[PDB]
Amino acid sequence: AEIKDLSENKLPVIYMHVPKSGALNQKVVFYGKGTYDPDGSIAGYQWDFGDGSDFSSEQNPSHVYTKKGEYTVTLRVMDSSGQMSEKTMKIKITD
Ligand SMILES: [Ca+2]
Repeated sequence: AEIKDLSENKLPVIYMHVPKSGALNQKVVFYGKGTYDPDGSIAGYQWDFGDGSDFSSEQNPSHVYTKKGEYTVTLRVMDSSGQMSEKTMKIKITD
């Protein structure tokens, strides 16, 4: 069998569940569950909560937003070949 080039790698497919709404000062949970690599495995997650907080490396992070507003959440995922996909969602924080 010939060695297959890295350019043939299939990228990770992101499943990202961010609720449309959350409440000020209350824990919300986001889910990356189901994210998969069609020809390998998932090697890492990176969530940006959109509020200046440290990013999370968790699959399914909890977070508290401490001001009302709309936040863009970005999830980047790396597969077992070191290659990446990204998705975004918006959450609106109200009282
Ligand atoms: Ca792959």
